[PDB]
Amino acid sequence: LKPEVVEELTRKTYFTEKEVQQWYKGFIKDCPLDAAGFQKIYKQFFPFGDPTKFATFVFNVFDENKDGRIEFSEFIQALSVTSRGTLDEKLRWAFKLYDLDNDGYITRNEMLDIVDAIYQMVGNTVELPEEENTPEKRVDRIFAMMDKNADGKLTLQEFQEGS
Amino acid sequence: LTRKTYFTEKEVQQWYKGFIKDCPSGQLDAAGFQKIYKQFFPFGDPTKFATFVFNVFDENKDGRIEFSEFIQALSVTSRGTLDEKLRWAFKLYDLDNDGYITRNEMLDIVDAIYQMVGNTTPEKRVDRIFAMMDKNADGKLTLQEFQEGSK
Ligand SMILES: [Ca+2]
Ligand SMILES: [Ca+2]
Ligand SMILES: [Ca+2]
Ligand SMILES: [Ca+2]
Ligand SMILES: [Ca+2]
Ligand SMILES: [Ca+2]
Repeated sequence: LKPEVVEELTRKTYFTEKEVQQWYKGFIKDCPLDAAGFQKIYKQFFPFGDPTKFATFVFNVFDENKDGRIEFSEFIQALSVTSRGTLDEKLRWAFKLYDLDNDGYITRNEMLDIVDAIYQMVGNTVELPEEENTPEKRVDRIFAMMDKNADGKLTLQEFQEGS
Repeated sequence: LTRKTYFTEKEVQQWYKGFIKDCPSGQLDAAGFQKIYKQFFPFGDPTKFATFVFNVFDENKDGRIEFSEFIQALSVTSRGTLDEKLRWAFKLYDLDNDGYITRNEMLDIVDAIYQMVGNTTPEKRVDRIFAMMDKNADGKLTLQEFQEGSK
């Protein structure tokens, strides 16, 4: 399966032509997916807190062409940046998660929406440790630091340098 | 025939329907469990935490998740009492299954959580909660110390 797609998903991911095949072999086999399916599979296999919120945010970054499904092209490239990507690409990858409305800015409420979604999964359970502060207070501390010009919005540059 | 779980036998029918809908082979192994965690945390490396969680699901430790282990795990974690939820979590921390949670084991859990999201310290954090829960200061955590310490 997969012919000259492998060559293409090699130049865009820096995975080898041996790794792209195994990830496809594993993609259609194993466990699996639309938004509903990914959301419920996240609830089943990650039984700590409520992964409902974060599952939605993650799915939307996965589904780049916004068709309601995660094709192999989107999955292998998303996996690429976090595992093989440069620091710049990784911070830009994190930026898309926070930038909910995709306008090139991170607002205080946008960052709060992400932090709180993560907080509900591992930060607020009685089973897993963490945190020490609150998504309310953590975002205020980090926003005050990164927002150099204090305009209430975070650019990619402010986000990158702050990190 | 598992009336032994907080599910009705009307709910059990539906969960098997969903099980064979997910993994039709009836056996999701470590590799399959590992890659979906890659999906659940595409901002780091969920490898460590995926392994730990998988070991708690797979109760008989054969490297596979049968329906029996899957249906019992969902029960305790989603509908179980606080003690039962804390007891199920205890197995996660207790890596070597000796009935204790040691300092490095909990550190192994926290950093595993730290590694999966670490882009968007574990040392100072573990010292804080371990000192709190370990009442007799023997360097080990019992289920009782863990349960009371969490509440
Ligand atoms: Ca898509
Ligand atoms: Ca925005
Ligand atoms: Ca700004
Ligand atoms: Ca098993
Ligand atoms: Ca132990
Ligand atoms: Ca003790």
